[PDB]
Amino acid sequence: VSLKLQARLASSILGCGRARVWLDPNEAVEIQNANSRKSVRKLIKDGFIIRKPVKVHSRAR
Amino acid sequence: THYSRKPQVSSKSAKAKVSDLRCHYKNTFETANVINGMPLRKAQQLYRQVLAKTRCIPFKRYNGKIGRTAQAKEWGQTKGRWPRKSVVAMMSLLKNAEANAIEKGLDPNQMVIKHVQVDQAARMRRRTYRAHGRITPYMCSPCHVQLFMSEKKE
Amino acid sequence: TKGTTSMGQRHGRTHILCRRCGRNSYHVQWERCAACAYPRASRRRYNWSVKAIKRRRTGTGRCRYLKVVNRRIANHFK
Amino acid sequence: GRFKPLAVKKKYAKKMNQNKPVPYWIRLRTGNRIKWNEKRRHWRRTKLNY
Amino acid sequence: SRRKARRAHFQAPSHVRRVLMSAPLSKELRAKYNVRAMPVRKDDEVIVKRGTFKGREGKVTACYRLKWVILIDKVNREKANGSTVAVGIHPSNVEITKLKLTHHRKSILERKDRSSK
RNA sequence: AACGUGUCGCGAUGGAUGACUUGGCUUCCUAUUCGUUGAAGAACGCAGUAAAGUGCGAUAAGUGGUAUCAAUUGCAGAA
RNA sequence: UUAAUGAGAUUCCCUCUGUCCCGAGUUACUAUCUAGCGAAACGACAGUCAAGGGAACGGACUUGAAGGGCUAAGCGGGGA
RNA sequence: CCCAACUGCAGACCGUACUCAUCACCGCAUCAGGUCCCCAAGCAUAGAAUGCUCUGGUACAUAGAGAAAGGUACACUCAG
RNA sequence: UAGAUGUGGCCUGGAGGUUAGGACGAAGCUUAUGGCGUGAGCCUAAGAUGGACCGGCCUCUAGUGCAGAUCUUGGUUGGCGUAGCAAAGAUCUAACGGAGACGUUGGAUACUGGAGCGGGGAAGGAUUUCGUGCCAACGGCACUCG
RNA sequence: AAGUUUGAAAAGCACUUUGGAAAGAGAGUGAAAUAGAACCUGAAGUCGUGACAAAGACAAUGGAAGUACCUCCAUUUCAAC
Ligand SMILES: [Mg+2]
Ligand SMILES: [Mg+2]
Ligand SMILES: [Mg+2]
Ligand SMILES: [Mg+2]
Ligand SMILES: [Mg+2]
Ligand SMILES: [Mg+2]
Ligand SMILES: [Mg+2]
Ligand SMILES: [Mg+2]
Ligand SMILES: [Mg+2]
Ligand SMILES: [Mg+2]
Ligand SMILES: [Mg+2]
Ligand SMILES: [Mg+2]
Ligand SMILES: [Mg+2]
Ligand SMILES: [Mg+2]
Ligand SMILES: [Mg+2]
Ligand SMILES: [Mg+2]
Ligand SMILES: [Mg+2]
Ligand SMILES: [Mg+2]
Repeated sequence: VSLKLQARLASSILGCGRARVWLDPNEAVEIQNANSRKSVRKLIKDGFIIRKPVKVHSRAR
Repeated sequence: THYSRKPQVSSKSAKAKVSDLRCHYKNTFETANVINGMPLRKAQQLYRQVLAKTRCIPFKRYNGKIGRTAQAKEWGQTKGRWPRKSVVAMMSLLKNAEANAIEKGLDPNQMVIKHVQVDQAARMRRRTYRAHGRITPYMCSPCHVQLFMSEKKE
Repeated sequence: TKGTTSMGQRHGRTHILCRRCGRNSYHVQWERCAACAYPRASRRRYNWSVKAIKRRRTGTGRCRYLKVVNRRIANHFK
Repeated sequence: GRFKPLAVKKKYAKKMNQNKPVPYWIRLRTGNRIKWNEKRRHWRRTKLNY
Repeated sequence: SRRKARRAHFQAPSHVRRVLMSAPLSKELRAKYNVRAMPVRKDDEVIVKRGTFKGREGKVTACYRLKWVILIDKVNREKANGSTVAVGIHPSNVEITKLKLTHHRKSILERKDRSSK
């Protein structure tokens, strides 16, 4: 039910860091069934765990 | 050994306890004595309104510089509080003694809270830390709560 | 100052483990055990602490060969 | 942190094993006097320094 | 002394704890062999002479020889969950009625009997 | 009234006391005094299940010899 | 005796101001009330006054005068 | 004779997790203290100043309801 | 008062004697249990106490009587649910989990601001790592978390 | 520091059900659970609730002397001195 593990290592698979991995909230039993960084790499390939775009720090000013 | 007072009729009575009730003896004291002649339904009705903070627990004997409030005039006082942890901890000890009234065959809508009794337990210890390196105690002071019930024949 | 602040400057080690005494009194810089004088052949032993002599006498440990040889010499052999 | 002699390593390993509870087949023994381990170290409370 | 006897008793090795656990032979098994009492052996039929289970005959199931008791096969006791357990009667409260043979028991039994005869 | 008293009964905490005492202490006595053939000490180990301790040392909770008889025992296992 | 230097000591002047005349308003954070948590220093007993006497500036004695009880926030007079 | 280049086999010991601090170390403690080194973005700007941001990290340091007095501030103004 | 002395005088532990109790309830312990001694104290009763030792008397013996030593040790208590938990980052929400302020995920607003609540090491610590549980007491609030 | 010295025996509370589980109430064991493992006895201190004189605070305590009412405490009379 807690997605700390699946979120810790998906940030270590996407190689981005937290507040960049988007764990899909509409399904957790999908994510919770991962419990491994290969079962998470499969999840990343699917919809469930995208990495959200980083940010837009403007520079046109 | 059990139970300071016997209900003077054992089948027309329920009984319930806690032993390490995990919160303050002093908050649990008046939380308990406030319902000590009330019907069981008028006692839960009290506690369930102490939690909504529409009636208070009149602190007697352990009031000692608690604030004044309007909700304590019915109790004939000026002081009183709304101890959440000690009230939710006797919502449970009462609904236990309900389950002891059904178990014997007694309408709980006839149960009167005869003889609540709160006292002090073994007073757990966890030091705290003063200025100048003085290691002072920080006692927890748990409590035992007893109460039995009875019926009132029509 | 000279209290909780100076306690922060506690980085080094004066003493490490004594290979002979098995306790933590082997002064590093000048390499000698502060409790058994290792590498001195004789262990340090001072009558002004008989209580510490008693913590360090025979029988306070395993006493392997003696619990055996004291049995052989008390049974007419050696 | 990363440098410990092997001998100093052999002595903390002998302490990581001594820090296990009394197994619950000991307290049903006939006449033991053991209920707790009463030599359990906690790494924060007390330090070994060896 | 008081202090050294209650220590040589409770601190007695296992082979000592078996002659300190001897039980008297029955009224008609002593003069059968002309001795006074024997150490209780596993599978030696007996009869309790004292206690809540007195006058209850049974076959010694074991000699639980550190509790200082022997276990009789018909002397059982019930736990709370139905499972039946075995109470331990101190051998001196028992009276042997049967023996178990051995070329080391009907040899020492007449070592004790050669004292009489 | 409530609180505060106060006496009584019953409880709680507390762990005194008594009873017990495989410990201490003291006194006396009968014999023989470790190690380079590696001691004392400490270190790490070893149990089917063992953290400490006791015992032991990779023959490890003991192997051998004799001498004793049927247990060990928390419960496995095992002539 | 001295230029420079000075968290050195000192005096004046200028500026500047709530330092003040003379204070006032606002703000967090607290105090206050609550839920949870929870100490301690200290503790003979205590604990209204005036006057008297007294180890000579009394909480208890003497003689008067007040004092129903229990209370929350303060304060700092006393409890040598 | 001697060496290289080409092959062939082998390359042993110990360390290696984690930490390095407003929770891991010292301070009696998950203590506003102390504690060495490396890596070091954008803009304003003389700029490792200070202000704010991207990366990374973090919003379990008790929380709530309010206008007392009094208090504390990396908080203010205040006529003459 | 200091002091001295006496007591067929009081009491505790133990010894030598004697007399004697005790599972039909000993020591102990409780007291609106009386009585009786001027008193120290003793004896009784009654315990919805206790469970196995022990009283009287004559001698002996001593680690023999406690309110007070900033006594010692243990325990409790008042103050007291009081001071406080006020330096350092403001959590807000959904739906989800859960036995339930808690956690997780999403979104939101932030804070650290590259001399950092960053990533790596030494010194030091040595399992604190990790996962899965767990939630008794420890994390000065709480916790489903640590 | 620390005798877990429960009991003779772990016979160490099966099981029912209230609780999310603890714990509770029941049962049940045993001579005692009012011996439930933080367990022989269980004191003082302090606390709790029940009762009361239900008294009555205007420091507590105490002294003497009464009285009120209440006390399975003693004694005596209970056709009599
Ligand atoms: Mg050196
Ligand atoms: Mg040398
Ligand atoms: Mg020497
Ligand atoms: Mg004692
Ligand atoms: Mg010699
Ligand atoms: Mg060797
Ligand atoms: Mg060992
Ligand atoms: Mg004092
Ligand atoms: Mg007032
Ligand atoms: Mg006041
Ligand atoms: Mg710090
Ligand atoms: Mg230290
Ligand atoms: Mg960011
Ligand atoms: Mg002005
Ligand atoms: Mg003595
Ligand atoms: Mg003395
Ligand atoms: Mg005393
Ligand atoms: Mg005193």
